[PDB]
Amino acid sequence: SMSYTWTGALITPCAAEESKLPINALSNSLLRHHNMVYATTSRSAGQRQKKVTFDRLQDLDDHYRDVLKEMKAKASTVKAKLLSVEEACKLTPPHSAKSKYGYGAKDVRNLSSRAVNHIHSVWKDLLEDTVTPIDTTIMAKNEVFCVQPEKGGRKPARLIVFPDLGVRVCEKMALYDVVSTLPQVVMGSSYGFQYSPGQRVEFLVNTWKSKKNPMGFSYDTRCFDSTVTENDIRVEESIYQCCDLAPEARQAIKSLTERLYIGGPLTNSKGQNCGYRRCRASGVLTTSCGNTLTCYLKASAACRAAKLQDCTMLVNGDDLVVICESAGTQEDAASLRVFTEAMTRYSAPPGDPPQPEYDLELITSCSSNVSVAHDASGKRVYYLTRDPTTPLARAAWETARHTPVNSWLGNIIMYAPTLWARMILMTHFFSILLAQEQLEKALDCQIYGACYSIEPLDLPQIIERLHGLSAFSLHSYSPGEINRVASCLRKLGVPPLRVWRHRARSVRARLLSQGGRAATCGKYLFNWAVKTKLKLTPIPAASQLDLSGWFVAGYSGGDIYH
Ligand SMILES: CCc1cc(CC[C@]2(C3CCCC3)CC(O)=C(Cc3nc4nc(C)cc(C)n4n3)C(=O)O2)cc(CC)n1
Repeated sequence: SMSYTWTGALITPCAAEESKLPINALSNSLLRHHNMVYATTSRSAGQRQKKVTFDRLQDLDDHYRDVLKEMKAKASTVKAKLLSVEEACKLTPPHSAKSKYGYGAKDVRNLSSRAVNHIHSVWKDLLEDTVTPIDTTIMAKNEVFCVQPEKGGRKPARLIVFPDLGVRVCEKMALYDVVSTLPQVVMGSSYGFQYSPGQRVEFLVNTWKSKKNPMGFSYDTRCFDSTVTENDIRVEESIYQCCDLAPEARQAIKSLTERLYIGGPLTNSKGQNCGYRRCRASGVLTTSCGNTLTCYLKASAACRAAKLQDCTMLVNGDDLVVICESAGTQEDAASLRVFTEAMTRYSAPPGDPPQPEYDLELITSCSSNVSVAHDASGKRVYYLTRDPTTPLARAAWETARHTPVNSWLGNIIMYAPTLWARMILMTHFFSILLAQEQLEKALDCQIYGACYSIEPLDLPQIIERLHGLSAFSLHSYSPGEINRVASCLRKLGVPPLRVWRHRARSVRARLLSQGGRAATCGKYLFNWAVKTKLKLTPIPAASQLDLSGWFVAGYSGGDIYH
């Protein structure tokens, strides 16, 4: 069936959309080639519509059925519970889209009577009606990128499809516990969202080392959400139903599947019918879990079809990497074509075709790779990094323009051991926070799709707890990593190391001069910049720090605030 059908009504904005990075003295000090940075807007929604609209063909074989049986068996060991209306209300982000029924996210978090009474009504109706399609809104994502002259053209806006606020609270009630618990039980060590960046590195390295002649590849499904069929969504539901659930949870999950997850009508911001969806909704609670399970199922079965030798998967939504034993270069290339043939058969045809990699460092998964540096003792050590272009482009935008969720703070947290986050992101943003006297202001950021309020001054103990003390003393980064960063700096017109070190020394001295938590930021975050390194010792606040709840599950599109 077609992933979408369209009426002709436009995907509309409801406010101004800015497409060009503004000229701003603060962002210019970070990167001067502002014309390389752009944001997606509703003006390219039609381009995206064309790309995501296609007919899906799917055939299922024994390998698929076998894997599915195994998955269901593990799922049958899971017990999940309903959230109360209050517990669900409290998971709603403060800036979550307001209801069309006369209330907003503040009213939900405040447990206002209008909000809470409406949520109750929505739930009752889910129980009473398991057929009528639930309305969704479709909007164009506004996201920031750098131009890629080599790829030929710019990225069009992604589309987000989401039901009303009251429905979203109901999804939490029925499914938050399931989507939080089930993926790891079903997929075990292959479920990527259980890992911090350090733990993902450890898994990838240990997995690579476990093969005699390792080969790895990432598999890029073309528009994954669009490839998800009604069968797939019903298969997902059948896995959820393997859990030990309360009778009302079972009914709510069935109703949500029939009326929301399988498909339904699409309404623009102006209330006009834009069309109909028969694929994954990008903005529901089950998007991440659903995609992860389905990607895992198809890939696992495809591994068996291609006769890949000792294949280990790492899956995060639609993002997939496979590490296995090489059978030789020609044999590996052929195997990857069979794997791709099988994925296609299962309705996950490829974007870029997979290519075998024999150096773990060159495998990009979840837009990131393993790299090497040295700690203070000189020990060669592994850490997670990525190409810094998108992080820097977004940091420039977020410097010039106030944004709901910043990405720069999440990037500092996740990529704290990297040379680019330390050299550029920490230096830039602490300089800004100093100037504005906003070091003390908590900021919203995202980790694995979930929103968190984080205090910049707590960054030293967060980083220690997450990455270890070595994060403040890594050095001797790989030539490839250094070169990748230097290329990006030239491309974006970012200042060189000499300038960031001078900036960092000044930021550091100011921080130290202020005392308290500010001084601890100066000492630990910027120790790299000074000639005479201080001895960094364990931060007491770090040993009372529980960050495990940050790396439980993915929630991208799922409207979660922790
Ligand atoms: C693309 C810009 C660039 C960056 C770098 C990395 C420089 C830098 C990073 C910048 C941020 C965090 C650290 C700074 C920096 O000063 C060093 C040098 C260093 N720091 C140490 N610390 C200890 C304990 C022990 C040793 C031997 N070193 N050696 C580094 O390796 O990395 C190197 C180069 C090539 C010179 N170019």
